[PDB]
Amino acid sequence: SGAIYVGNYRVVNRHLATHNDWANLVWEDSSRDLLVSSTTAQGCDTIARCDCQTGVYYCSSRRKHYPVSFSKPSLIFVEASEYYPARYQSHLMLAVGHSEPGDCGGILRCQHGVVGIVSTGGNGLVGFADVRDLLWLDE
Ligand SMILES: NC(=O)[C@H]1CCC(=O)N([C@H]2CCCc3ccccc32)C1
Ligand SMILES: [Zn+2]
Repeated sequence: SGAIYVGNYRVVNRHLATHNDWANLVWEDSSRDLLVSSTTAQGCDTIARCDCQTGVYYCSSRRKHYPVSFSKPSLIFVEASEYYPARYQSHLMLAVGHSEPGDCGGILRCQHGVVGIVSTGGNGLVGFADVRDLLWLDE
């Protein structure tokens, strides 16, 4: 679990969005595993606007943060789960590190701010859904 709170927006993994997220829907993209909903209270998270390929993410299944080197956002094949059939997930970044299904939502940050959230994993890999291209989150 986990979310990004920026301005009047909440960013979550689409497969973990609640009834309240869907009732306050702003934008969603199944191919990216993202959903953004509106909030009443103001969020203070900062979104990175950069091309960093190193950062630190929070891993809830280890109660720890880990430093990572990650690939640029790209179209990556992801195996079927109870939430999606096997498909290409877009805007996904991979890195070597621990991740289990419950780790989805953990934030990846660089020195500029939030880069993305955990979305995939297994086999000693962790995949992050990028949010740096969503410029409208800042306005
Ligand atoms: N983006 C997706 O398609 C995810 C939907 C929910 C979900 O459980 N996953 C799984 C795939 C198998 C390994 C695994 C490890 C860590 C995190 C997530 C997963 C993928
Ligand atoms: Zn950065």
